Amino acid sequence: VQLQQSGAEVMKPGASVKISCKGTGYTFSSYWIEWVKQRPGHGLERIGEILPGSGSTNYNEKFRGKATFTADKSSKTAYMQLSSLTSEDSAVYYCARYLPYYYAMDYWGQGTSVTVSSAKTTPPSVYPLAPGSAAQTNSMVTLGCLVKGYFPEPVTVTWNSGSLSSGVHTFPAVLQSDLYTLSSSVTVPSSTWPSETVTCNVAHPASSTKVDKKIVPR
Amino acid sequence: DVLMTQTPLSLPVSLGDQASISCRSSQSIVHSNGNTYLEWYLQKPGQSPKLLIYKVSNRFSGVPDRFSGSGSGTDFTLKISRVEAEDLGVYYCFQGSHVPWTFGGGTKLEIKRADAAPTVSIFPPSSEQLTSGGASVVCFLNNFYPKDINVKWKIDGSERQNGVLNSWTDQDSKDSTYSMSSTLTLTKDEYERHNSYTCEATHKTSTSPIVKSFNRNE
Ligand SMILES: *[C@@H]1O[C@H](CO)[C@@H](O[C@@H]2O[C@H](CO)[C@@H](O[C@@H]3O[C@H](CO)[C@@H](O)[C@H](O)[C@@H]3O)[C@H](O)[C@H]2NC(C)=O)[C@H](O)[C@H]1NC(C)=O
Repeated sequence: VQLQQSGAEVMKPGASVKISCKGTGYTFSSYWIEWVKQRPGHGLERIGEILPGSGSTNYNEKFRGKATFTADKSSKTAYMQLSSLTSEDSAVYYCARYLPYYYAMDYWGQGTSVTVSSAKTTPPSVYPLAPGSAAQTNSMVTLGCLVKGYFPEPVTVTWNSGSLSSGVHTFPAVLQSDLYTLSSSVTVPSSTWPSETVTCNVAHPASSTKVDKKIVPR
Repeated sequence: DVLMTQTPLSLPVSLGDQASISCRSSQSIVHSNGNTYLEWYLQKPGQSPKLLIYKVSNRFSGVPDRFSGSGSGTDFTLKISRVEAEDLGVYYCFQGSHVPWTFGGGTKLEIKRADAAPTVSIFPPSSEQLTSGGASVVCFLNNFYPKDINVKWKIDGSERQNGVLNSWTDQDSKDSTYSMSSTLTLTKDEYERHNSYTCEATHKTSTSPIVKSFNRNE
């Protein structure tokens, strides 16, 4: 058994998207397909369900009219169409196999990520950061390399070939205004910082950008 | 729509310590067949939910026996005898008795340990930020526990709260300690006007707020 979902999608506000969940390894037509919405913040919300065998469908009151379900028996795929996309529709959508009053949602899809925004594929704007001029130097000093003005996710910030695997704190990305931004901090001895060389490896696969810029010691 | 409530919203428990989550229903979810359809799902970070228990007590095939559920009417609980590291995540309720079927609020399960003092830091903006026509001030609060953390900026003794960026990192694994990366952005005309910029931090480990300031006039 396996449920395969479409890839990540990016759409502008007011548009519509069509996610697909393909089920293989079982009687597709005889199992309900549950659609679950998970906003990045928190919470699992059930959009509704469809039984591919028949045309029956149910919708949670919150999503009635927003989402429409369709199923294709020939190719074992079930579709959901979201209308009038907005900012709050940006979330991760899952598809699950359910049989009411019997076998529960034992199998789930990988989860499709949908982001609604009018932005474009802006490359990163990494701004390496160094300790301030007015700051004391102690035994254990933490580094910092800022990244901002990039879109869409994800950007893999790391160190030179895993130079410092431990002591790394990659904070989650955030929308400052319309673009995503993040930060990182790695703890290193002050003795080895002048000698040891470490570089924040910012990456942006969406823009096919791989830029490496180290923070020169101050 | 049967409403399901979960308490506590957070359940810090140390390794090997029994944990108990409680679930309440807006109305009795009992069914005529002699069974009440309640299921428990665990969703680790960055993964799809996994079924744990269905029909109150029945355990899904392939789950450790430490998990166990029970209840009746509008009261249900989930018990973990001995908690381990892979048991970290959010536990969701789910009623499959009355259409439509709703999810629980969710109970973020975390591990508790000895309180760790915060590691505060502050970094000024960079030159390229000056060239672009703006200012980026960042304050780092690393490895603090528990979540009893508050951040406040007192610019030249005046408290600034507008345009405050807030970023917290989920519980770690190597040390299992939280971190924050709250920052703020300013404009050059507004960045060269105020003389003193400050970033305080309120934490349980030190009742007196921790002060971290840097003067614009320098
Ligand atoms: C539709 O009607 C059938 C037949 O009346 C129901 O089947 C019966 O369901 C009960 C409750 O699940 C079963 O009892 C349970 O059986 C399991 C497995 O043996 C056992 O571990 C439990 O302790 C409990 O005794 C019963 O065996 C089963 N009988 C048959 C012949 O299937 C079915 O539940 C009804 N479905 C609905 C939605 O009402």
